[PDB]
Parts: sequence; structure tokens; C-alpha cells
Amino acid sequence: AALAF
Amino acid sequence: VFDVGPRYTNLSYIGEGAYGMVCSAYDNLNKVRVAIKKISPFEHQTYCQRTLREIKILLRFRHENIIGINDIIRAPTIEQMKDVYIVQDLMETDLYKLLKTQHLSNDHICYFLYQILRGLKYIHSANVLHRDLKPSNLLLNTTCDLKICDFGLARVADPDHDHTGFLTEYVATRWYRAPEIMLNSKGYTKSIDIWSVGCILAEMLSNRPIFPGKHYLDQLNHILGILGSPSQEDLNCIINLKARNYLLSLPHKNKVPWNRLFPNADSKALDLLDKMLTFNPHKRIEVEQALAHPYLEQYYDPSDEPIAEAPFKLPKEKLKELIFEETARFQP
Ligand SMILES: COC[C@H]1Cn2cc(-c3nc(Nc4ccnn4C)ncc3C)nc2C(=O)N1Cc1ccc(F)c(F)c1
Repeated sequence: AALAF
Repeated sequence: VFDVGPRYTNLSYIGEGAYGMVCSAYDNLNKVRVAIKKISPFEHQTYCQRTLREIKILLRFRHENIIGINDIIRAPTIEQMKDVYIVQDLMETDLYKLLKTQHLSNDHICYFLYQILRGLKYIHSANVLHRDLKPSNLLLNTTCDLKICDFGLARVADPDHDHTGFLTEYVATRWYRAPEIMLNSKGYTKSIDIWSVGCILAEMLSNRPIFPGKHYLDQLNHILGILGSPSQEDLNCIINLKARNYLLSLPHKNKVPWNRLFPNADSKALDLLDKMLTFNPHKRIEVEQALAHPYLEQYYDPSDEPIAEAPFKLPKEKLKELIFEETARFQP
């Protein structure tokens, strides 16, 4: 998981 | 009555306090929805003091992770002023509402904690203590931007006058109180806020308050139930006899391991939690160290974690006068 904020 | 009519209409309820109400409304000028807090505090001295300290702080602070004041609506004279309306950016929810139903990914916990500490670095750099950090005071929008709000209990830090006796009455939210509040502290040092952030981190990991004390001393007993008995070195700081002897009277307990309470948590998050939830406030991690912790490595950038440009160095009738003066800049 590497969420784009 | 929600009298913000010159340019603000279509009001929808959000929440309330002992002396006010927060609503959402359409801004006919900027063509965006905003939040408006109707504040009616003038009949109670406590309500007035909290309103004034908050307006003074929020108008001076300017930070992405702290709610700002965009406008203030009130009558043109003290005589006619019964209510004060504070206009702010609209935030879709808060961390309390979010944690009631939503599991957070590790990335969300990391980014939310980073923003909390980023805002807190600014607050502390102005020599101000928030003193009521908790999930409902952390506003969130749909893009996961976080802003700290509710500075009604805020104070300028005063470590020289922090000492008090055992069982001294305290106003801020019970579940987020550091152990020393119940022992020997007035909550006038920066370490008070770090403890609350540690409680918030634990709550983000499990969706439940870590220390849900039901009354004043039960709070200390929940804390010690997890941290275990304070060490001899930490008892060295507790010199007031009633507090010391209370702790010595308790049966021995060993520490509950963080990895047993939070088995699905990132090990680096638990190492930072341990440092925030340190019993001895003198050994507890400070906000700049917490930002530099390995858990926050993907976000840490001290050049992009600004500090304040300068430190922040009465009857209800007189407090009303000061609220009028403080809000004057918003009159046309
Ligand atoms: C009722 O609020 C309580 C608390 C939290 N809070 C939330 C917000 C706030 N909430 C949203 N949105 C939002 C959140 C959740 N869902 N939504 C939709 N957006 C913008 C803002 C500024 N402001 C405040 C605030 O000042 N306090 C303090 C306070 C003290 C005394 C009072 F009398 C008082 F009325 C309010």
C-alpha cells in the first residue's frame, strides 16, 4: 500500500 | 436564529457546546460552502474567557494544519452584540466521527499523525499549549487534509508554575489526560499535548480510546494498567507525598506490550507510541523529535514544518468588551 495524498 | 444573512445562507446543523453551535452555510461571495460557529457566550464568564483566548490565538496563527478564521460577524456595538459568528473553512468530518465507523490504513494513520505533529510543532513554537487534543478536535476533509481546532483551553506554556498537589481538579477531556495531571501537574508544559497525541495514535490503530477512564482517578488506573508500575527513576519526580504514597500503595504490575494491544500495527508506529506514552513527562518525546521518528520518514521535512514568527508572550462584562475589540478588523 502506497496511498496518494 | 442563525443571522449570517449578508452573504451566508442555507444553514445545516453540525454540533454544539455549552455556549455555542457550529453550522455549515453557503458563501454567496466566494461560491463555496463554509463552516460558521454561532457563539453565544456572554452570559457565562468561563464561556467568555475561552472564546477570547481562542479568537486571539486563531487570528495570530497561520498554518495549513490549524483552522483559521476567515470572517467574524457581530453587531456594530457592544450593546447590540448578543452572539458572535466565526466563519472558517468547511471540513467534512472529524477524526472522532471517522473512527466511529472507519478502519484506517497504516498510510492514513501515518499521514494523519504527521499532520497532527506538524500543526503541533507550530503551536508549541509559539509557546502555546493546546490542552484539549482529541479526535473530535481534528477536522478532516475528503482529501485527508487535517486541521486542529478548539483552542478554548489553550494557554501559554508556564513550566515554572506547573506544580500542584495530588488530585487537583482539571478541565480538559479525561481520556486524553497525561498521568501527571492527576499527580502533580497543572498541564502547563508541552509534554501534556504529546501525551494526548499518543492517545490519539493508539485510538487510530484500534478505533477505541486506549484509556477510557470513567472518573478522575480511574483515568490514572487505566494508564497504569497498561504502562505498569512507574520505575524508581520516575517516582524520583513525584516529590509531593500524597501522590508518591498513592503510587507506592498500588500492587506491582508489569507493562502490557504494545504489540499485544495492537497486533496489526506497524512496529515503527508502536515505537513512536511508546515514546509519546512515556510516564515521565521529562523523558517523553518532544514534537520535533516525534516528526523525525522513523515511522514518519516518508513525510519528514523540517524545512516544510514551519514555526511561528514570534512567541505568544476578568468579569464577563469586561471580557465581552475585549471580544468586541478583537473582532473589529472584520467590520466593513
Ligand atoms: C461543536 O463543535 C465542538 C468543537 C469541534 N468543532 C468542530 C468544528 C468544525 N467542524 C467542521 N465540520 C465538521 C466537524 C464534524 N463534522 N463536520 C461536518 N468544519 C469546521 C469547523 C470549524 N469547529 C469546532 C469547535 O469550535 N468546537 C469547539 C466549541 C467550543 C464551544 C462551543 F460553544 C462550540 F460551539 C464549539
